[PDB]
Amino acid sequence: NLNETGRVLAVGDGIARVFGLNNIQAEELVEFSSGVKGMALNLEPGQVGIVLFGSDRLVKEGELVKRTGNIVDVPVGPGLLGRVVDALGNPIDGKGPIDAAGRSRAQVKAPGILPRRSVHEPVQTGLKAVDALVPIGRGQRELIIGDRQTGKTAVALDTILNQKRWNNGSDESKKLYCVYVAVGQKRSTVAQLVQTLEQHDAMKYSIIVAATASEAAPLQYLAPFTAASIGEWFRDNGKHALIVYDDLSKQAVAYRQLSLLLRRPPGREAYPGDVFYLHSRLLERAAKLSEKEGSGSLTALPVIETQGGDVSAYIPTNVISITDGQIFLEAELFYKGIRPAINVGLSVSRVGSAAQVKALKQVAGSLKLFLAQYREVAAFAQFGSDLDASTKQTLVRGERLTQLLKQNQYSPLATEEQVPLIYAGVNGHLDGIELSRIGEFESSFLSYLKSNHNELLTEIREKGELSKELLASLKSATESFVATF
Amino acid sequence: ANLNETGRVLAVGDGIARVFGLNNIQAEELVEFSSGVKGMALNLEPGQVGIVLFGSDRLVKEGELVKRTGNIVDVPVGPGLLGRVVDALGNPIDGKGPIDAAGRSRAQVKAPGILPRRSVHEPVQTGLKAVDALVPIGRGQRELIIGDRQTGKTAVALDTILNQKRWNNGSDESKKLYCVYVAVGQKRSTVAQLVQTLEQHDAMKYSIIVAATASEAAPLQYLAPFTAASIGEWFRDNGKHALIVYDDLSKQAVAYRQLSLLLRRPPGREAYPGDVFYLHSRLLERAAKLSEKEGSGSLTALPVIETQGGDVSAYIPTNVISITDGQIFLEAELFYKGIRPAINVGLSVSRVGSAAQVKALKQVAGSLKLFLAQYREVAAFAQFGSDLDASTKQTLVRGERLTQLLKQNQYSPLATEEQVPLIYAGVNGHLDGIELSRIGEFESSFLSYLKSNHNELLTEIREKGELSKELLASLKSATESFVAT
Amino acid sequence: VYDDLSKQAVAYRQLSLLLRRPPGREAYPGDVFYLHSRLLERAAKLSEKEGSGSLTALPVIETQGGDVSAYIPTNVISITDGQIFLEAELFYKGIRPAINVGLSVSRVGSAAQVKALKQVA
Amino acid sequence: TPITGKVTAVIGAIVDVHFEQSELPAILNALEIKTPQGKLVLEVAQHLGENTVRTIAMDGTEGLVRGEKVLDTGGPISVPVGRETLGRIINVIGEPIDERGPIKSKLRKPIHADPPSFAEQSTSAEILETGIKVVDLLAPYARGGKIGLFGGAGVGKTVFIQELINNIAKAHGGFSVFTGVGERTREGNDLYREMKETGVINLEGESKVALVFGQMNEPPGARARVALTGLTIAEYFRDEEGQDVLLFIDNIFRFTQAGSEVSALLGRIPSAVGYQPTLATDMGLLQERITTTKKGSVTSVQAVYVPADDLTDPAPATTFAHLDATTVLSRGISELGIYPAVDPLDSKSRLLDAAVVGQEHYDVASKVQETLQTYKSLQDIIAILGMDELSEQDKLTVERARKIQRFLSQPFAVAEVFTGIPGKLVRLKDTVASFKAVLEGKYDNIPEHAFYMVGGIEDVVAKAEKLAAEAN
Amino acid sequence: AEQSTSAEILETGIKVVDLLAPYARGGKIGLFGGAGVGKTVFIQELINNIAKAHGGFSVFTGVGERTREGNDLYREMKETGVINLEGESKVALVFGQMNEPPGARARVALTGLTIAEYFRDEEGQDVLLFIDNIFRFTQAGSEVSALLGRIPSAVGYQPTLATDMGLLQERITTTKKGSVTSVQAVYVPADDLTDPAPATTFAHLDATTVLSRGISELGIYPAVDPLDSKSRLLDA
Amino acid sequence: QGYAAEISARRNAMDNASKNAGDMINRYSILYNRTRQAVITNELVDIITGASSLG
Ligand SMILES: Nc1ncnc2c1ncn2[C@@H]1O[C@H](COP(=O)(O)OP(=O)(O)OP(=O)(O)O)[C@@H](O)[C@H]1O
Ligand SMILES: Nc1ncnc2c1ncn2[C@@H]1O[C@H](COP(=O)(O)OP(=O)(O)OP(=O)(O)O)[C@@H](O)[C@H]1O
Ligand SMILES: Nc1ncnc2c1ncn2[C@@H]1O[C@H](COP(=O)(O)OP(=O)(O)O)[C@@H](O)[C@H]1O
Ligand SMILES: [Mg+2]
Ligand SMILES: [Mg+2]
Ligand SMILES: [Mg+2]
Repeated sequence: NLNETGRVLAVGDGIARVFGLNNIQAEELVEFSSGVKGMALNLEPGQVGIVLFGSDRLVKEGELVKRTGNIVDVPVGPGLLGRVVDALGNPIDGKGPIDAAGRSRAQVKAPGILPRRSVHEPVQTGLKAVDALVPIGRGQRELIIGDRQTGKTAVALDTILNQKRWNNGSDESKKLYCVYVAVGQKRSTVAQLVQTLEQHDAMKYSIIVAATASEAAPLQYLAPFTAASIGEWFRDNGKHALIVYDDLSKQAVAYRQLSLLLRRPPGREAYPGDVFYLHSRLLERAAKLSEKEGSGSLTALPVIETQGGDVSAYIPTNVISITDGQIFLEAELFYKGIRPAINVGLSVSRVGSAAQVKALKQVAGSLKLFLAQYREVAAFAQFGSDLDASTKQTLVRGERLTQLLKQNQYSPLATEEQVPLIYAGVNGHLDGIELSRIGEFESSFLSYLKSNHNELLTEIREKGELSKELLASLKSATESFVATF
Repeated sequence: ANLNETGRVLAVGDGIARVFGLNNIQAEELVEFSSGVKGMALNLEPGQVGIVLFGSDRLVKEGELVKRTGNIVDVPVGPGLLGRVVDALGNPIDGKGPIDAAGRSRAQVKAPGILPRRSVHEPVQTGLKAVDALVPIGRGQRELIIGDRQTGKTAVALDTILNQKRWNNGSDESKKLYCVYVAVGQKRSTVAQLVQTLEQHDAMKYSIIVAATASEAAPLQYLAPFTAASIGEWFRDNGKHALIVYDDLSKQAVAYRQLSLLLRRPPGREAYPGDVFYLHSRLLERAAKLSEKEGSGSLTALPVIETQGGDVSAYIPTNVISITDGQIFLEAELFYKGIRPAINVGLSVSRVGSAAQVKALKQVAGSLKLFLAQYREVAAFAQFGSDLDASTKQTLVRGERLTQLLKQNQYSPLATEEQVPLIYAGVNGHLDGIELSRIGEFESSFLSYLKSNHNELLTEIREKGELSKELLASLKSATESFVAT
Repeated sequence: VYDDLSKQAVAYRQLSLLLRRPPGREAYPGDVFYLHSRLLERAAKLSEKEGSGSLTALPVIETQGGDVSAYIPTNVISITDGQIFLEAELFYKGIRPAINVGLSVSRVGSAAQVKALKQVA
Repeated sequence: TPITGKVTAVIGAIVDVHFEQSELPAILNALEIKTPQGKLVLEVAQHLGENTVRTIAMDGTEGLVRGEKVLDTGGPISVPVGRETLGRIINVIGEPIDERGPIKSKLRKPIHADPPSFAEQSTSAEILETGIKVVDLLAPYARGGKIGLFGGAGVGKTVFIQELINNIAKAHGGFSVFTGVGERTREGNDLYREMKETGVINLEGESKVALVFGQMNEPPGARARVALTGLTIAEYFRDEEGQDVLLFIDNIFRFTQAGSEVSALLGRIPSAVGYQPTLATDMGLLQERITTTKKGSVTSVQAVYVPADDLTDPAPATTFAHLDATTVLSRGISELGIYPAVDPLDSKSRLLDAAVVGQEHYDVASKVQETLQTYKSLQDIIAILGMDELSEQDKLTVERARKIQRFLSQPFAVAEVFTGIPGKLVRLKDTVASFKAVLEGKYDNIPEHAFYMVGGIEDVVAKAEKLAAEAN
Repeated sequence: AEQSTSAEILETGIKVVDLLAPYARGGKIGLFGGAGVGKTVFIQELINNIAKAHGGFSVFTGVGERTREGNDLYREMKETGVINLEGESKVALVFGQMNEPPGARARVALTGLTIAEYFRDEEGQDVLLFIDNIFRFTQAGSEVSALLGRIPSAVGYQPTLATDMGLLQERITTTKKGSVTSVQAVYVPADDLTDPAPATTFAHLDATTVLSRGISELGIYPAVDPLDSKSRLLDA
Repeated sequence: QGYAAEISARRNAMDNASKNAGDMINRYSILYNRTRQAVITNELVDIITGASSLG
């Protein structure tokens, strides 16, 4: 009798100890008489611990409980494109049922060691500071760690917007579909975000998964995992996907809540022992597949929220260890006028130049190393002592390179527009220009090439590299413009 | 064996006792054991009850008899307590015979509602110039006295009591202000000598003393503030004014965190329980100004908090500051430089001062508080030795004169009429010309000049309590003439 | 020579925790101090009547970044009769053994030092 | 037949009720107990099992005897809603506490209700002029948006709001709802005086605002529900009336503070810092209800308390994410004498964008930040060496910076009894031009003191001239 | 009611004391500085002086006293004359070895207190109670309360710390019959005065006689430092 | 002569620097305590919370 059903013994705080259910599986979905569904996480002889996806004011002692017989899964396929679903994969935008092609589980095994490929495919983020210093690669997971109100989401958001350059195209192997995963955010914000995507015709290749704070803790916990399965889909069918988690810091808080309430002993700061295993079996799910598998791939941009700039924290360290580098963002640099406030000193990419564009690779070789020297000289000129020709020369250029990296939000720049700017920087053609001039210089120089030397922009774009001839013309195009005005 | 009004002790330890029985007992109801020790049913469970011990657990044996009082813990309240020293229970500890109480009030009273109240508007001369000028106290206000060890925290509360003698010996009632000192966690000698000083100044006649020595069990120190409060609440409801001073509440919380930890309660910040706020909250709220319908009575409270290393950012301190209507921080540094009372104008505050300050002081002292606030910023910024302009230097000269003028010896209370003149000169600048080492002698010599000459001005500010447009001129010509000589 | 007491405490902590005994500062039971105090006090200098025999103790404690303020170290340092504090930094300079004269102290001192060397020390 | 039960346990603000009948009341329901003093209201929290339930007291539990009879209400704590609540002081329970008779309302909705659907969310980018310099210039508030006023104890969170009510509630045109959660009972009374004198609340006439109080003096149960009570009233005028409403809350922190006192007795495993595991959710359900929908707009000014001046504290740290505008007060700024003690650096908003406040406004603001930032980054040097060691360029930025900081201060009409200086209301238009003029270096001759507690930029030059005659 | 209503100075016998940091009759004095400053020498002194001026006996109490030092102390005391076997001793010794369990350690102080109160209420003398060191007394409690299962307070110390301290300091006072002056050493944990143990101890201290190395270095005996030595009875 | 005036000023400059920097040390050293104690109490809370685990 009780094999497929059970009576509730206690209920509260989204937890429900039901009695019976001696044939239910681990992590299996269930349904109460009230209509509200739940998830079984603790299997014990006496009772079964279940977590509620909705309010608990509806469940009461002695209520009937039924099982689903299936592990919590979510609808997947192209249909979701442009739609906004919740943890479970149900539509929340109000635009009809989700037309899915298949259904995959929440928890999926990470791709094999055999079916992998070294990351070689770039991920144009449109951010010069990024594509030049810490390039992204199809199949890696680049962290975006920083304090509140710095510009973490910004970096991610602009990326999706930049993809419009190829998603409107015909070629598939070049496009890059985007999966935003809002977790812990308020519905107000999510609404405004999705509004902004549409204002840029970026919603058509974008899938959004909402797990606002108001929803139940188990939703916020499951949100990322289900969302990942959504993206994995493209990876398997030989397409490219780009998922953004924002943010795992909240997810751990959520997952911490189920543990404590299920009366599971806490580790450090109340987080469950396996809190690491929470993000490890998530990020590893994204990687570059073998040619046999489809040459498919899934890129990940995890987001973390530090307190007081303390990266030595419990959760952040757990994730820094997994991610293929991190884009550290400091509040202090933001006010100084460095926007986006990317600290090069601490931001790195483990894939490195392999992922970066070949063209942009040439124009900026030791650029990151040079910016390191700049901060070295910038700190030493604090003494208030005169500087020779060497220490002032690099100080002049290093100060302007930092000003060239500043780029406005919602303004992704193609590759053909980044190369030229960086070119004139690393060489030293901006040294002879005032700092408050670098601003308009960028826009003016671009308009110059798009009008006159447009042929070059077309070669850099297609070729993606720099030939002996292309450098010659590019060289002369730069000097000619400096002379102007 | 009546398991309805009496029960048996099941176990004892850690200052808690689990008795079996008492089915008709009220929550938080006073009780007594075979030994004669008084307890309190802090919690009620099915099959057992938790009782706190107000005495040593030595006297509580397992298997004894336990009778109930039938009434919640209360303390004798009335006019007969005046001049008498009692403990947390209300029993005499001085040995002058039993207390003449008019009635008995609960130890735990609820604060008056929002409707039966009125904004404070009755000045409460503390005798201190720097106090009744920057952060004055009014009948019904809750002024905090925060500061480190040996900084003069009680020295400000003590002088206030001795200054009330000027109205307590009068015929009128609304002018008199009864006093109720509360000593918790202090030494025997410390309180005994404190009482002696009151008798020397003949101030004990209008003052009530409640004792909760450190030797006494923690709970006594816990209930001491609440009971002592009810002693003064009496005067309030009768249309009289009372003044209670806690010295100190910071120790209480420590005594309470004891019973808090013993009863196994999840530790919070600094090992204080989460309900530590409701502790001081419920206590201070019972100090305000009633409406005219109630009796126009009031109860001014002066809680005291001891910090460490001048840390007002601590937990206990901030919790109190978010309840009291202003603080009077006492930095140690200023205390060693001679600047006594070491009132730090920077952190000192009065949320309802001007409203309950003499208009004679409101006129002569305008923007004096903010000036001093900005004073320390420019003063501590020019202490490097660097040369400044005339603007900053001019403000630096006048600031120093005011700072020294705020200084005052203990046991030397000055009438409002005597304070008004001193402030006037400071703001105008007449003191600026005066040497810095002559500021002290000048004050004692200036007061004699008015009494010997312009006595009429003193008598006018006394009664009227406000400076008219005419008296303002007569005063200026009288000070200016003295500055010249 | 006990090399080292630090490791001993860790072992003992393990037993104590597994046995579900109350955990103190840094997960060390209250009797951890009673442990070392009941060990070091065993070494001493017997009188002439007892046999004039003697037992010297050189306990070794490993600090974590110079933190002598830690629990275990504070216990040991309080019981012993002097320390031979060593710093890695002094080691790098060349000063080997790197015995910080400034901190290294001995409460007995000359009482137990050869007068031949005391006259020049 | 009324469902009845008996008490089995009474620990603090937590009472365990048991029902003989096999029908148990759901969660979030109310309960009542007969007492000589009146009636004690309970609220279901969780079903412990064995026909026993755990509930949270709404008032003092003194006198409660085990096994005493308990009557069921049949519905979650509800409170009267409608224009009938205006000009009346409602209690956490939903009963008049101003002694003016019962609120004869038409409908009575429960305090518990689910947050607006994602599709119902409506976003807006309209600016809201307050008159406050440090705000309308740096982090302007948005119409029908969420406002937050963080800060330690005695920094200026209420006094800041009081001014907002003295400048917006008057020229508003809609309705207002003030709810004092865990605050000085005295401040409530004085607040009542102000509403009467200003005429916002006329006993004989009509009123424009409703007063709901769950002061700190009240036990934890109340301090926990009061916020919900006040909110239910305001969401009515939002959907039912569909009219602009100003929701003033102070202080919102008490909401989680009051819930962390009972979490222990409820039998929950304390999370780090002592706070209950479900901090994020509870705080979530609250903020999600306080928002603008397609039926009406609501501007909420919530004040948040900062324990031990720690912004990293889980309580306030989970509040920022639920705000479109954040104005943090640092006690390190108030002690300088600068008021309001707004920290330009930490302060953020969503309206700080050139596509809304204008290109020039964006540039002027940014310049102010950079200047203030450069002063902070050299602060370490200043205390050690001094300005003598500062370079020519750096030394000029400091002075200018210090001028901008002092200029940020503004006399508050509500705080006139503290500053002794008449209030100063400055328009957004003039504020921008003002700082911009200071950046251009057109006032580097004027002394810094002339920027302290000054309203309009004209008043600066005026005050500078007055200081010339005072110099002797 | 048995408490006094006035604090009086207690003549010790040292100029550096009576003039700078005087001892309060029935108060608590803090002695800083370890061996090397002749701490022991400064203790036996107060025992002799008071024995000749006030004729009140003394009681030495050692909590977690080093068995080594305990030996050399006893022996030294026989060499100075504060303790004579054949004649008449003036001070009673009550040591509590470190190799003893917390239970005993946390009671050593009370043991020595009892003996001292006897000569206060019976013979009514100005007895001096020496405690070395008040710090291990708090540590003792901390280990005891630890094993009992009681939850650890702030910094790890016991919650009951506040009450315990008073169950020892309060008992040391001047009554109508006699008086007991406490001369107990103090140890500052990690050179930090914010810590509970020290914080709580100082709350009872009335005077402090510091013993600096730099003072004995100048050939100044005792090594009492005039600048650091302060008293709460230094007023007109 | 103007060299003797630099040394004289520089001798004053570094005198106040040692006084400010020195006194700044007596301020951060206090923050090192409250922060040391905080870490000792916080690490202790997790140890107690992991052991207070019951049913
Ligand atoms: N590139 C940029 N240039 C100028 N301002 C920016 C830039 N990127 C972001 N901002 C500003 O920073 C503010 C917050 O940015 P963002 O949303 O990126 O922070 P966040 O990391 O998402 O913080 P949270 O996680 O709390 O949302 C916004 O008001 C935005 O105007
Ligand atoms: N205005 C003053 N001028 C000179 N001395 C003062 C002044 N105020 C206080 N003192 C001295 O400071 C000493 C310390 O006593 P006081 O009670 O003022 O400190 P406290 O901080 O209140 O101590 P506690 O908080 O422990 O009671 C007093 O004995 C008194 O002589
Ligand atoms: N605009 C302001 N100008 C000057 N002082 C202010 C201002 N705002 C707040 N304050 C100061 O705060 C005190 C009142 O504190 P309050 O603002 O109620 O703090 P809280 O935010 O804790 O309620 C007043 O004494 C006042 O000096
Ligand atoms: Mg974000
Ligand atoms: Mg005091
Ligand atoms: Mg407030």
